[PDB]
Amino acid sequence: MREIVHIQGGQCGNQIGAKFWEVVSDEHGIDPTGTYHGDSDLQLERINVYFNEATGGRYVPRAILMDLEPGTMDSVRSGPYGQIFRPDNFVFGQTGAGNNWAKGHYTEGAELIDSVLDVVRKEAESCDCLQGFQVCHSLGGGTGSGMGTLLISKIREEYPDRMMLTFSVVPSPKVSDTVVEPYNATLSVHQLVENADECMVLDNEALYDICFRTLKLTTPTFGDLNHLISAVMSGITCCLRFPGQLNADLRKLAVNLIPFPRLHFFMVGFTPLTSRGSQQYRALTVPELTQQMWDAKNMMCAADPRHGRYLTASALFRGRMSTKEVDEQMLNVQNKNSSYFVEWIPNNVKSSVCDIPPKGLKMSATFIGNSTAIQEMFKRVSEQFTAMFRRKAFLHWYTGEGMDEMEFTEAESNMNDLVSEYQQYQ
Amino acid sequence: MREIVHIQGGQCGNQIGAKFWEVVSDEHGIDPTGTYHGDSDLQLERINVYFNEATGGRYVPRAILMDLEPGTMDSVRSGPYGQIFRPDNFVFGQTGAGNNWAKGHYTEGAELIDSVLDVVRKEAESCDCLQGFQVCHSLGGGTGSGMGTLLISKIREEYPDRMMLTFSVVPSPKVSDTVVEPYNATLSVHQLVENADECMVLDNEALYDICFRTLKLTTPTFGDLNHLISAVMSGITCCLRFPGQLNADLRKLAVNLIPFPRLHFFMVGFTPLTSRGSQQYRALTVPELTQQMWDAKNMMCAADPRHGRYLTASALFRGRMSTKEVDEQMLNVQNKNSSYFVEWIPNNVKSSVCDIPPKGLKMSATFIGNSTAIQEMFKRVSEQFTAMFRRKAFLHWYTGEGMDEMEFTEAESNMNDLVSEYQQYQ
Amino acid sequence: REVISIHIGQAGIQVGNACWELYCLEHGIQPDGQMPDAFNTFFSETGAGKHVPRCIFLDLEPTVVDEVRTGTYRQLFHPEQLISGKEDAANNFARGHYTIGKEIVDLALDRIRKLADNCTGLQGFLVFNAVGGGTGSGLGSLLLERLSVDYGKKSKLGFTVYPSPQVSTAVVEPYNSVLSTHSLLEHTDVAVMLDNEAIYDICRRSLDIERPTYTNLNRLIAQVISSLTASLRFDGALNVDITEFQTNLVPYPRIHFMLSSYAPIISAEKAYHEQLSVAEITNAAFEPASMMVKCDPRHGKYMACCLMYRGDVVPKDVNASVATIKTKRTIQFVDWCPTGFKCGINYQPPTVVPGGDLAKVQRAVCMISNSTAIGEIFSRLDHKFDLMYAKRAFVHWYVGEGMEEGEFSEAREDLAALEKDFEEVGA
Amino acid sequence: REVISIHIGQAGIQVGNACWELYCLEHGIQPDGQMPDAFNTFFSETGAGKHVPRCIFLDLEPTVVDEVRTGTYRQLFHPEQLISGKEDAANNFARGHYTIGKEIVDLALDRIRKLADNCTGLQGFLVFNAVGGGTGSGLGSLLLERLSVDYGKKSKLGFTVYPSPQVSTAVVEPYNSVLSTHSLLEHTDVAVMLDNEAIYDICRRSLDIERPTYTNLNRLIAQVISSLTASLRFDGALNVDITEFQTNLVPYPRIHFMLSSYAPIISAEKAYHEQLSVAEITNAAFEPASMMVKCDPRHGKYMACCLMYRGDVVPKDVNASVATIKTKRTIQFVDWCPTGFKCGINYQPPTVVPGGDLAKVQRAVCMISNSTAIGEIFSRLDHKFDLMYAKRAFVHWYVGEGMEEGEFSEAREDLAALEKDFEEVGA
Amino acid sequence: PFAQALINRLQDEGDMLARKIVLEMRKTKMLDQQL
Amino acid sequence: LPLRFADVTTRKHNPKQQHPVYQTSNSIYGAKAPSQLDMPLSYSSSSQAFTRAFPVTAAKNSCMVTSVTRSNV
Amino acid sequence: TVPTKYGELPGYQTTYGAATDKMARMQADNE
Amino acid sequence: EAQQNDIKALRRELELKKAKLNELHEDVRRKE
Amino acid sequence: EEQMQEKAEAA
Ligand SMILES: Nc1nc2c(ncn2[C@@H]2O[C@H](COP(=O)(O)OP(=O)(O)OP(=O)(O)O)[C@@H](O)[C@H]2O)c(=O)[nH]1
Ligand SMILES: Nc1nc2c(ncn2[C@@H]2O[C@H](COP(=O)(O)OP(=O)(O)OP(=O)(O)O)[C@@H](O)[C@H]2O)c(=O)[nH]1
Ligand SMILES: Nc1nc2c(ncn2[C@@H]2O[C@H](COP(=O)(O)OP(=O)(O)O)[C@@H](O)[C@H]2O)c(=O)[nH]1
Ligand SMILES: Nc1nc2c(ncn2[C@@H]2O[C@H](COP(=O)(O)OP(=O)(O)O)[C@@H](O)[C@H]2O)c(=O)[nH]1
Ligand SMILES: [Mg+2]
Ligand SMILES: [Mg+2]
Repeated sequence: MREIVHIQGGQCGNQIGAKFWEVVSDEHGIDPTGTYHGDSDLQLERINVYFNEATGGRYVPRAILMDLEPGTMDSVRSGPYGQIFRPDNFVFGQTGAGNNWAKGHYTEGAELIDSVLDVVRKEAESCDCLQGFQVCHSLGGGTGSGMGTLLISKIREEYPDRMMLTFSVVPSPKVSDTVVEPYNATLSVHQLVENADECMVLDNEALYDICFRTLKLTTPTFGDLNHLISAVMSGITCCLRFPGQLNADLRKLAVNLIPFPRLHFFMVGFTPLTSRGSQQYRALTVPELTQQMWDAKNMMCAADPRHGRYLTASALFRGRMSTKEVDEQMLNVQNKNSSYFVEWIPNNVKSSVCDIPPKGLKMSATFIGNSTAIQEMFKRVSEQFTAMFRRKAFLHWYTGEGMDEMEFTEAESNMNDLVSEYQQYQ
Repeated sequence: MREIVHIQGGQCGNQIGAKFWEVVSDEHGIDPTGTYHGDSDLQLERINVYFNEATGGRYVPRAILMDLEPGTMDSVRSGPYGQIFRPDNFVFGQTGAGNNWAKGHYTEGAELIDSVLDVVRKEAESCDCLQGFQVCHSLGGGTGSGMGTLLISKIREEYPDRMMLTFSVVPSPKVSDTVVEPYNATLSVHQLVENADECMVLDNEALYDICFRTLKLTTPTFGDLNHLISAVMSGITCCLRFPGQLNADLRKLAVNLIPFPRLHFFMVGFTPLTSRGSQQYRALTVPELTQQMWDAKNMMCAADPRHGRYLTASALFRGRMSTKEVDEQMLNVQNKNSSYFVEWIPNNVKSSVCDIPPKGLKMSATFIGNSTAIQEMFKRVSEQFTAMFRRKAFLHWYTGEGMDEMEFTEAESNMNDLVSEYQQYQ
Repeated sequence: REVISIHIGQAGIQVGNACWELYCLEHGIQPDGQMPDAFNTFFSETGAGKHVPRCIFLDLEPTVVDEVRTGTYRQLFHPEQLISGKEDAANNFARGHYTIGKEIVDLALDRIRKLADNCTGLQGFLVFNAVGGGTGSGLGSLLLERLSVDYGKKSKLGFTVYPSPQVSTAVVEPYNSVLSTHSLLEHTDVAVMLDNEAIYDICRRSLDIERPTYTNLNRLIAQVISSLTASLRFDGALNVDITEFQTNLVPYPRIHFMLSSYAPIISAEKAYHEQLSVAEITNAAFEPASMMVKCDPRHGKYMACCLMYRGDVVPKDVNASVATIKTKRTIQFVDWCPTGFKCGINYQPPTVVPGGDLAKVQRAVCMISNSTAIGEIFSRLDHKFDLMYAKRAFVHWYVGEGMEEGEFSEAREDLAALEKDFEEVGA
Repeated sequence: REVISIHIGQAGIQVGNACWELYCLEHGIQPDGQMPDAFNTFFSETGAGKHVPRCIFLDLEPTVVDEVRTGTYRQLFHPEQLISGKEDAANNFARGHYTIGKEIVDLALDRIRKLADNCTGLQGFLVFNAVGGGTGSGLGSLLLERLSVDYGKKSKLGFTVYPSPQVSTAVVEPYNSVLSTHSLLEHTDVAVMLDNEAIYDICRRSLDIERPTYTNLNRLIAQVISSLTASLRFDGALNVDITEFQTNLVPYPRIHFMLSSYAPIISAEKAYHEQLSVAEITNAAFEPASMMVKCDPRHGKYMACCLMYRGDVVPKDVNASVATIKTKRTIQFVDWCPTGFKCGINYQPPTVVPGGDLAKVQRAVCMISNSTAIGEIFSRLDHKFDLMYAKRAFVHWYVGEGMEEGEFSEAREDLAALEKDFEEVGA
Repeated sequence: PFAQALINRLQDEGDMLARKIVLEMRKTKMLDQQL
Repeated sequence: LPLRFADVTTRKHNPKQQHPVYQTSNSIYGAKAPSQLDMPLSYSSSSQAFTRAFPVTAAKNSCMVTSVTRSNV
Repeated sequence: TVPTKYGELPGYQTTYGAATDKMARMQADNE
Repeated sequence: EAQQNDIKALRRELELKKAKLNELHEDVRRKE
Repeated sequence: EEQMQEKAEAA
């Protein structure tokens, strides 16, 4: 019925997508060779949303992996659940962008985007009732951000009526992996604000802090971080894949969380995340999940939301639960800390319940908050962008490829008016 | 229903509470692994006061450990019944105050007490109807005295409408661990008289005497002393956990025992405590219990009550008995030794009976006496305090940290005005 | 993804002699040429059971090329790529750029041209040369010039040997250094420099080898080079490619000069001594006790940094470590660059060479950064340049070849203009 | 929780030579440094299967240092923790304070810096030195000064060997002792006196060795340190940390001089002679036949006393013992404190080193007290100081180095003001 | 630089929140009479 | 008792050997073999595993109060 | 893995089935 | 770093005040 | 340890 096609860009997008299709495959009970061996046929009734049957129950993911460097593809095919992708979908360049948005948006896109557009089109009309697209990429790197950005623009120009998710990782000064982070991030969101329907902002710092405090894990490799983000993404799409008492589709959450067309950036949190030694000592109730949801040290962004106001929020619950308890918990958290929410919108919380929990858990919850604390992050980026732009440092690598100065100025302008309207509604 | 949270500060409080939870769990039949293994169903209906059910018969104690040196925590988790506490409740510093009340109240308190206040706040809200708080700590140490002191002040500031006990061992000249014992004691009493509802003064000297005469122990290590103190504490709180012919809760005890808001230091006794050799030659009657109760040598303080007058007293009995026999026993003991009771207060004895004895005996008793003889102990410490403050010995480690002399002078004035009003009512 | 490596002048080929040695020992390749996929970036498979490197040694004297031809790596280094001349330029930019360059450079360019035709996914070029000599300077720049007019848009990593201020083996070497940099300004996209005294100080202090030979020197240099090419050769948790150093480490089209450093340089017993972890090597990669370039970065202000991690390393603590550095104030950044780091992580640890003095580590860090420290070094070089230029020293040799004073004065004015840019970027 | 141990001087490293041995033989570690959590306070585990002490030896003569390097503990101490100079100060305070200190203590302080950085729960420091020499006096004070400007607030336990009045090996020892005490009065937070005669009387009478050497002395001193550090190394029934001597033992910011003693000092056959209990060692802790410092506490009055117990020690009997001590009148306390006792109990009794003359006891007591006896010792040393100062003996070597009589004069006025302070609190 | 203006913004916000606290305390102090 | 304390034979002690004529006093220290009898009887060690498992000592308080009111009626 | 209970699977219990358990049981009994 | 410390204290103070405000508002609603 | 043994063999 409703269909979600997947897009992965860049190194981070590939590794994130790899873990994503790992957990989804484990959720639907399909083996790493591509055959179903699960238990409940409740898994079968909604595998078409993510899979197409090839020959004798060979379900392949409806995904498109795309980057510019083969080492990422090798790391994809190395691990398990790497032999289930259709090798045609590995559309793939050869030269490499190398943390250059101009290379990822004008040079390499000119010979890769018609190819990925061919593949995504064939993948689009292959299914009947498209629900939307799901993108996993970055904003600091070159081949993920720029190529994905131009791809998003082309897609939104072809299919204006379908939905669109974008999971984009943003950088921080504390964890600054590359140098041109603001040069790329500013331009990326400057395109996202007019192209994407909504964006779920991520980062690594919040993940490190979460594994510091809540998980008490020793060495958090990228796999566990991608494992968390993957658990988030399975949670956000649980409503379509399983029956429930109150189902909230993708468009349904978007219309409940987006009151204004340019206010479509969310922060995300996932519960429950507890250390293994302390996993035994806890009860498993809705208040137990609620105390962890509304903890500000549990968001997946470097924007402590109690420095601002929640415009709207949404909770996606999985597991057999009392809807009464669900709602009165939402009413209580909304009545006590009433200054943390916006005033001119009553009932700022959209809730939904699905009956099937993620595997291995009794009762889980995915939180999506559209708060105005994200303007702290954007200002935290724009000041770095202006600090660099005043001195025109590292700018010749961009202007020597086809980009000019006015694109940077309009990125500054859109950055500034966005944070101005965020500050306004605060 | 009625809720008691427990706090253990410093090394003394931690080891005593460790034996405390052991005796509690044994009375409720909980094994060291944390599952119910008792026989009678009288124990199941009254464990919400001290425990929380996590997952399938696994009960976690409602306690908070607080200290500054990990050796205590290791000694807690190493012993039996150690693997039951919730690791969240091990809020715990790293440096160590070390017999310095200024470090215990100004240096590490500012960065440890907010945190423990939050843990307590979370556990205060996890339960429904607060009855009171129960703190156990020493008065000679630093990490127990100042920490618990400031914690008591904060808690009484936040929740002023709940009961509060603190079991505090006071120093003796013959049994003296550290040298700044008066320096800690007089400041702690100065705060506890203004914040704590009532305390139960203890001392190692009387306990050592008890283990020599009545118990006839050869090597009474700290384990047996804590066993006595814990047995006393269970005797205090048996009324909430068990039915009886005449129930008496914590607030019922305080109102019956405190005539004036500054007269709230009680001396405690427990009965029966007989040698293992003569356990066979005795009888088990209420007069047998009573003659062992009202003995001066059976008191757990180094203050001879026949050197003063009893203001009020209470007796908590456990086991099947005759209330008439109890009452006539209290009338006779109040008529025979009539000079030792105050004159302008009739009926100086409160009595209560529960029909559930402690495990291993047939009938037990717990004596709580608010007598005036405790002024001898306060004189005994205040004269040592003035002996140091007359020429300012050992003062500079407290002066150089922020504390000034006027606090000491306040401590002196408060100690002297209380002992004066003890003498006044005598 | 492929890169080829060319070695100009005497110095570059001993760098390569240790470099390819380290590569075949890393990929398990016996010196006869065969093992008993990762080699693809460096080695092409001739027929079956044979691998040849995408490399050319090229010199003007035949004796040291013949040393490579008759050493242990006779069968590995294939007997035609090893280009050799007939007579040396003898520490002369003009005789290396104009006299014999017109005969050697064409043979070299159409040699690497067909090497590129054998290649498919060439990422870029990397050069090993010394600018203090005549062979590395003259035709090396001529090659660089003809590579720029041949391809241009492809990256050229110049791992040159810059001379030490106090210790020097030549006399006309500041002439050769200035006259090579003048073209290296607009030829190299990314030029990484290696002083030698700094390597002497490192092996003296840390490696505590009281008698260091140039072999150990080149062993450490090759260790640097392998640590920066490991991202291409083996997959890590976060990889970096050769194209990124233009965008991450070069803020201005003429300020492309990088401080190189490595850590931990630790002897065998000292690895037994110390427990190596991320924080101390993250610190160790910042003091001048571990730099390959003799300069004090405390006097300078870093423009950008690059940190390569190899081995048992997770990103958590390296992000904690760089956080501590960014909140530390003993090392200061420029105000135009708030995010001044480019980190990367590869899984495979650096290997050991028998006969070398290094022990294997659980993790190592390779730092390549840009600062104004070089802004001082180029003024120190221009000063000693002007001391002998004021009295017309050794200029008649250039005139006897056919050179004039015009490019000497132009090089003087260009290097002065780079100095004003260094000050303007320092503020 | 960790405490590190620093050793300056020939006496310092020789006692530490005994300490760390006794330590590894306490925790069952072979001298190579590998096991075939209690070590965490002293030993950090590099990788796995090798433990390095939190310690540093440093001296001026290379003989005993290299003798340790070539001894049996080659592998235990890692080959850079042993700092060694070139030539001795030759019993000269100024030569150890100004000439060679400016070269050695900086390397020492940035070494101890990274030692503290490698450490996690640093509780405090403890230093081993003898004030009679020139090495342990000069740069030890300087090191203590620079550590005070570095940390200051952290406790710095100084276990310094004081010279005996009658037993003397050198002549300038009163000079070096007073000139060291000038700075130890302001730098050391808790200092512990140690004579050698009192220990000589101990080994003469109780240990009944008629030919004693420094080995048995250093061994028992090490056992004193082990006994006072066992509360942190192992769990006890009633433990006290290194910051307890901070509060319990020092009543005034300059009266920090504590009398040390250890019992029961018992030979092999005397264990057959004697039934060990608690009351007799509580007594034997006070008689001057068992003290480590030659004085007569009958003429002094105690300020505060501390009693460390190791082994099968219940608290009832130590309580009865201190009761009997407080009701007795053979010893008198000062009127400033009614409760002058600090007890501390640990479960682990001390072990035996093979080759020693001390038998394995079920319990031991380490008594550290404060009295005015040391107030009499300081006047005894100042009498010998003024006897040689009045004729201007050995002043010319200090002036030849560059010092004057001003520091000598203020040192004499400070010790006199210190004598006034002891007697003041004695009244 | 930018922290200098941010601290001003946060100071003004804290003062405004105290101003709100005043009115809310007045509101509850008025309602306790009406009860 | 840990194994290394229970058995000495398992801990190999090799003393640097010295010429008999040629024997400094500082070599006396670590040249002597331990024995089962020198081994202590109980090794009451202290396991810091549970404390090391705890995170950095810098904690926090970041939540929104969400207690259902439970007035005592 | 997931072991089977006498009635159903642990992890998977939809609300519709939870509502119709008794009707399904009565139908099975009548069959 | 100084302004950083000032910020990390001022934010905490503001947060405590905001929590007090929330408490007062909830009490007002209940009493109404 | 193998490296140290190689050192000893070289010496
Ligand atoms: N680190 C290192 N540097 C070297 C080595 N060999 C030469 N150099 C450097 O090269 C500089 C001199 O140039 P050479 O490499 O000897 O010879 P050239 O560059 O080909 O120039 P010509 O001497 O004219 O042939 C010296 O200043 C050295 O710093 C080496 O093996 N290791
Ligand atoms: N108990 C004891 N004391 C020692 C030992 N070795 C040295 N001393 C003390 O050290 C004092 C003399 O100083 P030394 O340690 O010999 O040498 P130094 O302190 O380094 O000073 P210089 O000889 O000038 O370098 C003597 O008075 C001894 O009391 C020892 O092994 N045991
Ligand atoms: N969670 C996660 N983040 C990643 C991973 N790889 C890279 N990133 C993030 O992506 C950013 C750099 O992306 P990059 O690899 O340069 O993107 P690309 O070069 O365009 O493919 C860094 O800030 C990383 O934090 C990964 O495996 N997991
Ligand atoms: N009953 C009992 N009392 C103890 C124990 N340990 C210490 N104390 C008492 O605690 C007092 C000193 O308190 P201290 O241990 O310093 O507390 P802290 O340092 O604040 O944790 C002394 O008077 C001892 O009598 C114990 O295990 N049992
Ligand atoms: Mg040459
Ligand atoms: Mg000496």
